[PDB]
Amino acid sequence: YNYLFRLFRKSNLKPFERDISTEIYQAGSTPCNGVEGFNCYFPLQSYGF
Amino acid sequence: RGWIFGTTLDSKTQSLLIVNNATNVVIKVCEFQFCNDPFLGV
Ligand SMILES: *[C@@H]1O[C@H](CO)[C@@H](O)[C@H](O)[C@H]1NC(C)=O
Repeated sequence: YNYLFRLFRKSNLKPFERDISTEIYQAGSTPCNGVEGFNCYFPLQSYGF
Repeated sequence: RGWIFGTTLDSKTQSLLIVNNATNVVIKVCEFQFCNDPFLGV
């Protein structure tokens, strides 16, 4: 699980953009209040090879 | 003598810092703590 990827963002990366940001992605009407929930997702995932 | 650049400038995320100290030019992008106004206290 030590190898990871981003699955969601506001918009696609520019050439050689290197964004570490770990803040909850808001994908709709509800605010995220600093936690995962409805319309509110943590942006990173693991491959688990 | 210097500049901060970034999005939030919060001393938490990735953010460019440039400082001239006369002996050197020092550049950082650090995901690290700095002052909210890091003036050179001569
Ligand atoms: C300027 O910064 C360097 C480290 O990059 C340091 O070694 C040097 O002593 C500094 N000069 C002054 C005048 O503080």
